[PDB]
Amino acid sequence: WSYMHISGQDASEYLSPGLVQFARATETYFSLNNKFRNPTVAPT
Amino acid sequence: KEIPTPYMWSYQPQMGLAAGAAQDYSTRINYMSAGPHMISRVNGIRAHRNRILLEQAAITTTPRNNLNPRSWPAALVYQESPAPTTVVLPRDAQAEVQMTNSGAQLARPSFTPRQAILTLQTSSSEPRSGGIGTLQFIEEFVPSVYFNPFSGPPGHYPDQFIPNFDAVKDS
Amino acid sequence: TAVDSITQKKFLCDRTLWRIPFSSNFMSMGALTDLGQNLLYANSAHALDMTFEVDPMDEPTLLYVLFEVFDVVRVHRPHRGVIETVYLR
Amino acid sequence: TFEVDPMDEPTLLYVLFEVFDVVRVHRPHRGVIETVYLRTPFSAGNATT
Amino acid sequence: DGASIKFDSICLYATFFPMAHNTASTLEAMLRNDTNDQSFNDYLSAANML
Repeated sequence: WSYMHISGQDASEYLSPGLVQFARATETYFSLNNKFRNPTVAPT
Repeated sequence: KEIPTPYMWSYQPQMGLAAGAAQDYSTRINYMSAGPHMISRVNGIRAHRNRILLEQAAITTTPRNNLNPRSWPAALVYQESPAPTTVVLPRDAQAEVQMTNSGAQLARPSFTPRQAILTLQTSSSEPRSGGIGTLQFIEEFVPSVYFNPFSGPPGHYPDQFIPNFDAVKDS
Repeated sequence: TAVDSITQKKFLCDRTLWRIPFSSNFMSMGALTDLGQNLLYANSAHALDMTFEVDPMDEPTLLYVLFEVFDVVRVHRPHRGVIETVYLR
Repeated sequence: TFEVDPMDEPTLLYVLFEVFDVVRVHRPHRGVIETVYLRTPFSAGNATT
Repeated sequence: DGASIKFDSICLYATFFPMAHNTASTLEAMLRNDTNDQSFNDYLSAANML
């Protein structure tokens, strides 16, 4: 029931794996992890 | 008729009975339609959630009959634990009459051993009545949706839905 | 010099904000806490009638109260010209 | 509004609202007191102290 | 005007029930119940304002 990366998982899993490689293939030129949301969760 | 919010029951604790259902807004997403490529998503993600809250409503509780009853018996709402633990006494009931008044003052028992115990039940004397006691509120009235607002004027509408409402009379 | 009195002990906080988590233990481990948006704490409706009992107010002051809600935006660009709008409270 | 008789000296209008005070003494151990006090037209937070 | 109250010999007192342990230990364990407990109210069932 939660779509906008709030109960979804870490960036690398749900997202398109086309440029997930390029997230850390492009080293210091594009060191980007604030560009996309990183949702972290806790047990219930 | 097409886009309503899932209704959420408002609560009063010591009474036990919920006041009435209301719509959600302080987390409700933007309805400024993003475009033809996301309008089906904002109406689609919500649509499966409408069936999430619909399916569990029949599972968590038996379907609605009396929508808000104060005079409430216990069946799904749980009556507290019925188990007693009974222990013996260091001194006996009948092995004490021989001594103190006669001369010998008293201050398993290492005088004359006996085994006698009686167990009685711990349960609530008669069954649970009135509103919800401790914590059974979510299991009694799960947030449920009326997807066609007031469709049917004079016969019946969402009745016990109003917080300014009692079971005896409308208004 | 034989002069006797008691200490006047207190504290002076200024440049900080008072933060409270929402978990069972109450600890800010990530964005979602143990009782923050659990299952009961997501579906049911509730109220807030909480007091703000305070110290000397020599001048009229606005007690600025924040609430830790959620405002996450996904900037969609599937098209060469249009930003798709999604804003949540 | 308390439009009352004008008096000579400063007086405290000490109003009492009839609000029930119940303390249930749950004693599931011999010599252990675990209690909660609550009122009905009164929430245990918002008050003058 | 020159006068004061001080304190010298302080004591607590407790007049228990001289019961037979047979009935004393049984019903203290029956008051040890989760449901059978104690509740005390007041004639002044009232809040206060200042």
